[PDB]
Amino acid sequence: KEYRLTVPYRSEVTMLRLANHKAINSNIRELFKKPLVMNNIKAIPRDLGEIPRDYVLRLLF
Amino acid sequence: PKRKKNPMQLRRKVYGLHFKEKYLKMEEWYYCPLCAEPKKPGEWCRREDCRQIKP
Amino acid sequence: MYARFTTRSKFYFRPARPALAYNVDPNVMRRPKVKRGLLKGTYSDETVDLRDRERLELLESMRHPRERDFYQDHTYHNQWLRRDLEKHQKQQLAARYK
Amino acid sequence: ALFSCFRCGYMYEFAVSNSYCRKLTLRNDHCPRCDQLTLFRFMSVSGMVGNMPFKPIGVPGPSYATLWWRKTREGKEASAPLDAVCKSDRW
Amino acid sequence: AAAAAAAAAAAAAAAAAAA
Amino acid sequence: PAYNEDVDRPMVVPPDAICFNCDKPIDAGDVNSYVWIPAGQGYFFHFGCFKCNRCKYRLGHNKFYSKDGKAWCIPCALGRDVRVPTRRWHTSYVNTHRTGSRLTGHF
Amino acid sequence: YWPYNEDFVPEGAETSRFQSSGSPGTRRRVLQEYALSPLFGARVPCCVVGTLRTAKEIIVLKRDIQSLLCELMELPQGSVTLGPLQQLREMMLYRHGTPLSPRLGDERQLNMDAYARRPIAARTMMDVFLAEDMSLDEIVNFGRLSLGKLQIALNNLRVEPAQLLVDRMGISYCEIPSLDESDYVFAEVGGVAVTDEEAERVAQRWAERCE
Amino acid sequence: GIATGGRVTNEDRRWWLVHLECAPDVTPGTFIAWLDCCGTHTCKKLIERNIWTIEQVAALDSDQVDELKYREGCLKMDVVWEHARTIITPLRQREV
Amino acid sequence: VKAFTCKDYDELGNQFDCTAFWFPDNQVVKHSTRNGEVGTDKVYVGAMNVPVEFHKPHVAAFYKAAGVPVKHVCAGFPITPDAYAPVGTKLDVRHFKPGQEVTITFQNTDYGFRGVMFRHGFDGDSRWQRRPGAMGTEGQKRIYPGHRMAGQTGAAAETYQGVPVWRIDYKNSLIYLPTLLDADVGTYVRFSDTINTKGLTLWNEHRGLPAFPTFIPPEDEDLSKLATDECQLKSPPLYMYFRDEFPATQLVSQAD
Amino acid sequence: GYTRERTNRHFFVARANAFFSRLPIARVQRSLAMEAVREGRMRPWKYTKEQILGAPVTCNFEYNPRPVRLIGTVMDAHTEETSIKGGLKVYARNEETNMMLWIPPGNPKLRHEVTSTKGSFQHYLDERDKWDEAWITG
Amino acid sequence: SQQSRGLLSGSGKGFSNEFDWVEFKNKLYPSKMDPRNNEMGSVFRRVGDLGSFISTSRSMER
Amino acid sequence: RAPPVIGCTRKARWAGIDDNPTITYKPWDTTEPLMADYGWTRGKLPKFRARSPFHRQQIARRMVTEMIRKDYCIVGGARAPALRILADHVVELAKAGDTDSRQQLAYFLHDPLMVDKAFDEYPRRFKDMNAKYAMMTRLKSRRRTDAVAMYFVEYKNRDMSDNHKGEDYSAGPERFFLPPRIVETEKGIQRPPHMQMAFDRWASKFKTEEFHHWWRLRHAKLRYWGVRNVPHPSDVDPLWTEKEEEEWHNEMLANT
Amino acid sequence: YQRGGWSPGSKHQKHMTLNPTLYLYRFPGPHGPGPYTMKYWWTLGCFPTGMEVPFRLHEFLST
Amino acid sequence: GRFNMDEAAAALQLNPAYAAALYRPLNYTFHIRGQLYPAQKGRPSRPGSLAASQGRMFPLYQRNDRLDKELFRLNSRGLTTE
RNA sequence: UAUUAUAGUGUAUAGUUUUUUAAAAAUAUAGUUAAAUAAAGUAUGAAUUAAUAUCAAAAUUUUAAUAAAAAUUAAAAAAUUAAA
Ligand code: FES
Ligand SMILES: [Zn+2]
Ligand SMILES: [Zn+2]
Ligand SMILES: [Zn+2]
Repeated sequence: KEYRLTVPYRSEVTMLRLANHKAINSNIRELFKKPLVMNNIKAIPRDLGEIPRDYVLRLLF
Repeated sequence: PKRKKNPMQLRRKVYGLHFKEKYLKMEEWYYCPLCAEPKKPGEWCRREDCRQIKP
Repeated sequence: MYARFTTRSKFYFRPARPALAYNVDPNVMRRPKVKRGLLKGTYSDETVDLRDRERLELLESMRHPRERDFYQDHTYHNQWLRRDLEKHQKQQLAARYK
Repeated sequence: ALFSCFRCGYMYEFAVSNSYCRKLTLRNDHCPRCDQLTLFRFMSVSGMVGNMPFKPIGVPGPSYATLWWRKTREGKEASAPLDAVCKSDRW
Repeated sequence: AAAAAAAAAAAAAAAAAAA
Repeated sequence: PAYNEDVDRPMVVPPDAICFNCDKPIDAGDVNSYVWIPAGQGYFFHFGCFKCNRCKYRLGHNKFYSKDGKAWCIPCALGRDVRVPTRRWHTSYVNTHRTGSRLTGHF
Repeated sequence: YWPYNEDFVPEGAETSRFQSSGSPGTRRRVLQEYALSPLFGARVPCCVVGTLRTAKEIIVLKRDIQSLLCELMELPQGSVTLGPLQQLREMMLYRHGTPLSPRLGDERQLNMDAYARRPIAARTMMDVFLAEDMSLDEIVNFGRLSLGKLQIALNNLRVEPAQLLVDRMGISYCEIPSLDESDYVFAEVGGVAVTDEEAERVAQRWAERCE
Repeated sequence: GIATGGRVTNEDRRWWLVHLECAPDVTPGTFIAWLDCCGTHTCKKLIERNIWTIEQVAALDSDQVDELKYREGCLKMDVVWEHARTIITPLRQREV
Repeated sequence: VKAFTCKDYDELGNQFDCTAFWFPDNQVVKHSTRNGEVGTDKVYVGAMNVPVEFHKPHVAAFYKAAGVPVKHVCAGFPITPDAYAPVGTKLDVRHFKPGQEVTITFQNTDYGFRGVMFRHGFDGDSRWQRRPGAMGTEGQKRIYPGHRMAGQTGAAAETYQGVPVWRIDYKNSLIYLPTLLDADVGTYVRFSDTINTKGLTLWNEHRGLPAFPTFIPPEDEDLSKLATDECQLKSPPLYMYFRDEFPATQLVSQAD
Repeated sequence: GYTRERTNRHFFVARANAFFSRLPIARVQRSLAMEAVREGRMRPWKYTKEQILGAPVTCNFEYNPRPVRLIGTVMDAHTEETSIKGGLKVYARNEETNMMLWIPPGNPKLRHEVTSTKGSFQHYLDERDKWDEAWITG
Repeated sequence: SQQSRGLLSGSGKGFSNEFDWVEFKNKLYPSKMDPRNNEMGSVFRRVGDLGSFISTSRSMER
Repeated sequence: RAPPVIGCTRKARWAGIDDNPTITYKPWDTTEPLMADYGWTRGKLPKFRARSPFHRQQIARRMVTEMIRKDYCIVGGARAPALRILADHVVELAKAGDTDSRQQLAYFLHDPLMVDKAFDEYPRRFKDMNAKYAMMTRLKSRRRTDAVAMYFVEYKNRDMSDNHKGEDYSAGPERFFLPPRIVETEKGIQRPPHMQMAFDRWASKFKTEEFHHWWRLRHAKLRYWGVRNVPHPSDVDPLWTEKEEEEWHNEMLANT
Repeated sequence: YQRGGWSPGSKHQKHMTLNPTLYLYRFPGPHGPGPYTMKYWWTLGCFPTGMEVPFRLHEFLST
Repeated sequence: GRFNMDEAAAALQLNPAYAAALYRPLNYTFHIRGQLYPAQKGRPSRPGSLAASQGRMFPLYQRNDRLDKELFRLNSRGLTTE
């Protein structure tokens, strides 16, 4: 019931926005906006490790 | 939705013209020269001869 | 041009026919046994009923596609409960096997 | 839209119409860098086929990434070595 | 009926997914 | 945002990507079940190997602490005694093939 | 919301001129010269022949029709020329007077005391021209002779070129249409009266350029 | 020009001659697409016939016009032919 | 027939959105009178020739009885006995004059069934007491016949009165009126001659006289021997000054 | 229903669109354009949008007492060939006034003349940008 | 005789046609389930790619 | 001066065209072959009912694709003229044969194979045909579902067509996945190898048994939903069997 | 709430509170089984409600 | 030889039944709760008809105890401790 | 057989497949200043309501509270849609 979806020639931006299927390389913004239980977007893995620590220490020095 | 209607009050509609046009109409037709079936002008079959020449 | 049509008082007002007191026809002993249909003028060379299994296919074809019948294979209420029959069915059973 | 080979990273541009909505995010194509049928991942949007009512053609607009890619592949510096080989306007 | 048809189609899709 | 543009850096997975913990190659052609983190440098983990190299348990916050080339969970790295998890032990809850990491990157 | 994008014209691209010169006086003078110039594609038709057949059938016989017409008009072979074959619109609702209207069998000047025209007798047309050096009187005489011969051929139909045209080629109509007087008598260009001396000078200049 | 109905007339010829002034840069060798009412189909068929210039189009003949307009599918080929015939001579004089 | 629309300009800088109406073969089709009553004389004029198969059987029968060539449309005009013309007469566009006043009767374009906002869209007293002396009133107990309400707006016989004529082209049989009609192309408009204006008479010695009863072209002239530009009659200016500016009396400064 | 709004009389229901082919509308309109050309209210023009866009035009409006003299560009042109149904847009820019005006051809008082034989699309683009900025600021 | 046959067994308008019911081997079917044509109103159209192979070049439906 | 009714105003469904000067706005280049606006005005194609303009575009694409796949298509209601006009536009694109035209048709249609088939056969099929490439017959049999007129939209010059030659559509084949009936006098024709291979691959899917299971499951689904005349999946029988397969294989070999 | 008779065969509307009822999808009327209920009888073997007791003794005797 | 699920399973060293279960809905091939249409359940033999059962009207959609136990349910021995 | 996934665990390319219709009103969504969607018709078929004679144009006058109750006067066609 949105104007963009109503447009005779659906735009590629709107098509990508609608492309929220639970598959590899699917839109992450729509999945995040969706409820946590509905989707499977888990916490972002980060490396709080020694090499990042050393890089930050070098930059600070 | 305020009071009951009587037979004449119901028959007013058949007195009218819209009722006759909607219900009491007779279709004019003829026998198709090809399939020899009842047919109304302007409407034809999907047979090859009917499509090519439209009776 | 147009077909004559007249709304039917029979459809407008159709009261139920009188019932029988004690299942008694008042003038059974006074009237002949002739069929009231024959003596009234209703006769049929070929009676057809669409409620029969033979005419079930004809009835289904006549019915419009858009009207849908849901419980074709299952049923809402459980049909394996020991329940009674209709009064006329019970009476027919008793008469058939008294 | 821009599609990049999953392994090679080679990028090619092709607008997607309404007939191919379910093939925008992912595609399968014969990548030139690798002579095999490989998966292609969506990276950026170029422009819709046709146009929305009562607006110019380019109103949806190519993405900045697509514009940068096109500039890199057809810009002044990029065209300089090739423009000498054959004037881009004619033969 | 306009939006109701779309709502029913979405519900049918969800039911098929969940079946 | 979605679909972090990768024009400047192609963001490709080399065939010889070695698991950050068990030091074994990753074959992305077969399946994408492995775990990839661009962090643009690049990190690769087997789904099983993502567990902490010391206590071999999952990561409560989904964050680890690389030590001696191996990923150690925050409790082990900080020195606090590892507390056994209840919901799950041997997994990581991370999403395969950068899907849990595609949120952050270069645009 | 502008109609033209920035790339509507290629960047750093020249554009061709769309008028002679910016000076209104010289622009008006050139306009006057061109307006007073004689028509170069004008050709008065000796006679418009017409057939009840279609162009896809008459194209094959077009050359034969030309030769037969040249023989009929008693002229040296190849002296006549045929204009483009023009097929008149198959109008469901007839509309007399339109250029693309199937010519009728007769005309009021032919049958004044008739309550209707005779049915269609030509669905394709082709103009016949003579050498441009031929005078107007000569052209009129040739057209009238051809029309009379064709009419006699049709009447006797109801060997000679007229009979061959009527029977083999199939042409069943011919006319001598009036002169195309739609041309403009430019007595003033750009609001400036065209003096007789100026008009004669322009005509002389055009004649000299043509010769 | 493009709106000419049925046959061409001296009015249309004079219109073409008048607009010759508004088209200065035109040369007898100009590409055929400049001709009024010359559609994409018509110019493609002329190129197939190897006709590439207004001079050649004017140099065409009635039989070629007929076979272009009634066998090649070209429409208003008579109109473009008349345009070229009426305009060639002024173009030649301009070129000289 | 309403031929087309264009824009023309006066001798001054006044622009008129002209509507060009085509006048096809016109002929006096019939003469009528209600038993000879004075003032009932009427002349029925045809509009355009038409095949035999085009009309209904009764219309074809009417034209056959008249003897006039079959016409697609036939209008009627009340006239005086002196204005009669014989049946079968040929009417030329020069029947009018470039600068006279014409009454235009036509059919408005059909807009279909529209609401009050579209038709009648803006978005007496019966009995009441002016003073507090007494109490007597009469309220509204129904809808009065005159009540702007939603309905079928569109096709309707409209009649513009006293539209000036602007240009006559008797070679193509066209008349240009400096106004725009709310009618579709092809509508058979009826032109009549306005009989008075501002307390004066359209035809008079001061202004001019018409081709009473109608215009009969001379014998020598032949319209087929004349070009389209040689057969046009332009009207004198309708306005007196340049309407962009003001008249010299109201103008601060004038150039002359 | 004390009144009626629709007429079903043959005279009004009839339409002559079928017979319209008997009268050439385009030829009549072109004849009117040629009459205007002869009278001098306008000169013939055969230009395309690419060719004309950006060309300088001088406008002399014969108002009183002092005729208005302006120099502008060509933002757009309605038609590509001489015709009464034409019109041309201009963007005149005086000392402190930026007026974009549509001028129709054939008007005896609004003598508009494209002073150059050609125009520059880059000039058109920059002038359009100037007009857009002025309009936004206003 | 042909006219009578057409009147009797002729496909009526609105019923007894290829759009009302379609007779399978011995059974009546709705037009959508007709196995003689996968027209736009046929259920067979909405099937495709059961799991064996793609089976069709078009990539929008089926 | 301004017209009486100002601005773009919607008129009745069947109303004439007036040349009054008004600012005309078009959503895009309607002159494009396959990009045509849908509306009830005379200049637009009829807009058959749809849930949205996007849905209408999808329906148009599906109809055109089906037409290309099998020239003949039966469509109900206002979509028949739209399908005919779209088929004519596709034929125009094919005759143009430009690479840009082919890319546009690829954008429009759903099947690149059908795009190639059209661009390969239609040029030679309609080389001699000027304007009308698709015919639209009206069927006297109305759809029982909603009682909507049905139209048989077909391509012309089937004899000149290469892959569709000798095809008679008076009655569909025994199975929808079998090759269409062939005229007796045209039984020896042979179709293009690529189209034949594509059709064979498409038919193998239905020849598979999992399709039979899907068919029985569809019987069950419709029975549950409410469709009345859906025989029980116990009584239903497979569409495809071994004896029928060999008989149809012999028929296909005979027809070639 | 209640407008007609309490029996299911009554025409006018009822309400759950006053006259609570079971979900009877389709059952015969006062004048005997109709074509629709008989179609259900022949296809499903019993009336769609299921509360009815199948009774085809007469059919058994006939056949 | 275009393509076959059994051929693909053999090439990949997989079970054809496992592939069929993968590419057909989970409820049909595994002991899981999912909607089943009433028609599929079947009916007994009526006077003019023979009996109907899932085992005859949908042989492929039947469940598979072997695969169900292999995939879903554990084996006691694999966890036995003592 | 309804707005509507019941989510515990858990995973991420199975296309895991039922939403009519050829316009309009109304209603809901959608280069001045501070244009889309929902039709009738075929088919199915409720609900509030129901003293009422085939009915109560209208005005005037009056009777015990709205008074189509009364009287006088007058002249009120039928059907369809919309409008409080
Ligand atoms: S045979 Fe009668 S409609 Fe074709
Ligand atoms: Zn690659
Ligand atoms: Zn590892
Ligand atoms: Zn740890």
